[PDB]
Amino acid sequence: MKTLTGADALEFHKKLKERNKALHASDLELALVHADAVGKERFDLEELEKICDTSDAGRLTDAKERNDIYERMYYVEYPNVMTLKEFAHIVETLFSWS
Amino acid sequence: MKTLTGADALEFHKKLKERNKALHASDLELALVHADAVGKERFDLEELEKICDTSDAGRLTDAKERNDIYERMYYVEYPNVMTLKEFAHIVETLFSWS
Amino acid sequence: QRKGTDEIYGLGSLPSAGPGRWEYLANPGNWHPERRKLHEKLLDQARSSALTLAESLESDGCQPTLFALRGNTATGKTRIATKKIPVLAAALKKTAGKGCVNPDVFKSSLAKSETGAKIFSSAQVHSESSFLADRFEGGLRSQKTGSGAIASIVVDKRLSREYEIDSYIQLAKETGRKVELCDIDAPLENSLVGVLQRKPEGEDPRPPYPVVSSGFVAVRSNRMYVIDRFIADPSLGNYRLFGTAEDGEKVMVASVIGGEFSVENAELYEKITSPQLSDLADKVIDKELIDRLENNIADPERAAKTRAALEKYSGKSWSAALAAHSELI
Amino acid sequence: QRKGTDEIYGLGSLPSAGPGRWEYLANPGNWHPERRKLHEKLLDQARSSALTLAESLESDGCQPTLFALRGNTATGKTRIATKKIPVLAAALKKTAGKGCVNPDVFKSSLAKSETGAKIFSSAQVHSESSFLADRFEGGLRSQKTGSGAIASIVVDKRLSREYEIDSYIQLAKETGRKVELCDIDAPLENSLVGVLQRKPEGEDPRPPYPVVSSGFVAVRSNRMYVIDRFIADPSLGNYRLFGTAEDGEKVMVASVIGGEFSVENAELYEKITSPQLSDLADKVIDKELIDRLENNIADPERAAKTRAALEKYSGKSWSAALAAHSELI
Repeated sequence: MKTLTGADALEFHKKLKERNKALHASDLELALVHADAVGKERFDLEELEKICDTSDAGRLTDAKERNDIYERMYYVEYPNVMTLKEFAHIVETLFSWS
Repeated sequence: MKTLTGADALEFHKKLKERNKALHASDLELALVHADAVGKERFDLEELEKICDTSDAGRLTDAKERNDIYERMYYVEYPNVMTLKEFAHIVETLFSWS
Repeated sequence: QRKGTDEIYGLGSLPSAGPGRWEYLANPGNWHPERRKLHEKLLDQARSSALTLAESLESDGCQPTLFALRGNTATGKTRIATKKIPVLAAALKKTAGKGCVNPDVFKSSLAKSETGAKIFSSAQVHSESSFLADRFEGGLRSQKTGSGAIASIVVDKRLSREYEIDSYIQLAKETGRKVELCDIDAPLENSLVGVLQRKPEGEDPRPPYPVVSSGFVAVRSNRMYVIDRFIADPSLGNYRLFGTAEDGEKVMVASVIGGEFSVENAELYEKITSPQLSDLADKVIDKELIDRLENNIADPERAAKTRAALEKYSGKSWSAALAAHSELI
Repeated sequence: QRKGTDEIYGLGSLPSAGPGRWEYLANPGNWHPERRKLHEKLLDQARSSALTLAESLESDGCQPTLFALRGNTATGKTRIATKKIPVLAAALKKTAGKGCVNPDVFKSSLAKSETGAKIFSSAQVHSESSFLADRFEGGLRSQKTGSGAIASIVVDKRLSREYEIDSYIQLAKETGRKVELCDIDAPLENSLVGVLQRKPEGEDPRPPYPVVSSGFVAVRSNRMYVIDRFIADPSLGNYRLFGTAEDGEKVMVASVIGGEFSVENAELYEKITSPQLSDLADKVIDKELIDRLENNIADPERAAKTRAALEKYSGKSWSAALAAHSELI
């Protein structure tokens, strides 16, 4: 198809960023409602960090990125994981690989 | 799965409405950018209404619904239709059926 | 020959649209007397069927109700009514399904024109059939049963759009009827398959692709508005939404029953409230697609009928296949 | 036996994480002398390979550059470099692909431990290999070629996350290198297929399902942030995004070249910038799925290898199949 260029490319990019940001926020909001309804354990970074390293061995230091990464993965990517313990397993797996 | 009830059901519904409204608006915004880039004829209800009936034979009277229906179908559902004439064809087809 | 029956059997020139064309058709002097008489006969039949439905429903203790079956073409509406609205299923058996408000009720009769064979296409008779459905619905509005009670009625249109939903709610409010609404969803491909399975010698319409696709978009996009109406007004009536699982079975997804809102399947609810704009028109029906659709049908009979319908259009896109299938008389 | 090599060959007790565990590993006295010497040997090899790459790149007139190959596991990164970065392809042929910064470069060597056969699993050697990759990358930072020019380097990690992207941009700015970034996307199922095709006797990692799925989500979600960096700073370098068409072919989707931003395929751009959260872990590999994937592969050799990889795990879910495939030594 025709390549978008100049102003049109930039505007497509801007609107697509807005769409994806709205979907990003929505995926988490919906996951939270669902999590509360099924009694999934509340996400707690501090307590999670007390069974695994959430820094990438010191790579990720920004705590607001550390929180966003794991909180969101817990709710959005693993809706069927019910406990922090069980999710522990998963994060361990993730850092065993690249 | 577990049925959502009470406050959770209502909150899921509220957030899902927001998501879909954001997707609804986004689908059109993106379609417009793309339409301008490929030189698709600008949607004009009045001129369209001068080759077909956009009222459902008097059922649809609210002009802001009439505009939304056909403008949006033109851009979002038929991105490859380039002209109002050609789209004319389509609307004619749609009202030939139920 | 492809002028519509409104042109062929209308006397004089045809005004072009509302409110010109509309009122011209409403005046019987504007039709050849034979067509006029055919109109009277079909309305009499349809009205007798509706009264039979309405009497069955009242005898079974149903208060004046507008039963509305919302949903795109070939989504499985007939089966939902049979299984999930037991009081209506009992009425419908007495009329063999007739008596419902549907812009397609009169089409086959008008297409045969009492000649014993179909000679007009669905598209040629559509405007006339829709004109009749409008007269039919008009007279049902204040129709009474034998107890003088308001007659319950059944509307099975697509009912996609907001203005359609609003008009039937207003009709129900104005005429003292509860709204009992079942909203039935299927994936678009299911509707396409369902349409290809409808045989020309049957009465169900065979619309071309854009009808089915635009119907799907509209029904999905405007679904939550309908649900909102029942959430907002517990006295409106009751709402149930049924979606289609992977295996083809219908399951309840959301409901507003007794003013109480519940989401029985939140995953499906998220899916079937949006048109998922990713297209299908150009997708080719090949061995793989047919094998894929067969893979999710377990009933031998349906699996076989699905296969035969699709094999007939093997190598064609969905659009070309429904086009060809639609053009059959 | 499943303690990691860091435990087995580390002397004394292991501190638990940054900055405890980290610095313990950095001190050679904390390893058995045999392991210490193996570390020195692998770094020497890796550094010689990188210098060969860097010399080829400079002779071909390339200014100091960080070539970054972003993208999830098994998305087709090696082929993109061969076809779409001709100056790098020429360097890589001289090292048979070695010399890149990759947390998996040292894994096979560490897993064999010079014994002639693999005796540790990928997971047992991961921390040690990542520790080495960190020392390797550390020494490349200010590495010079023979002209005293800053050495060009290749980073082929997933590079999904914002903090990773930021750190490599900062590295490039601090060391006077341009960033030349190719970002390569494939559908998740493609990566899963690609992983099942990787043979245990080969060197490419065989991660289990959650690695590949979480990698896919992260790479998609954080894609536009990366593009934003190049749009915002024309002097950063150049960006190209390649996506995968229905037939498996890679096509350019978006680019920032010479500070100029273009969208070569807007349909794919909309798709491959979001994780499309509808799941696959439980999907069963059966005849139909295999037939479906074969249907979109035309190359005889790839079609055959894809089929064999999948048939081995016929009847298993994607998750169980990658699990089993991962556990092979």
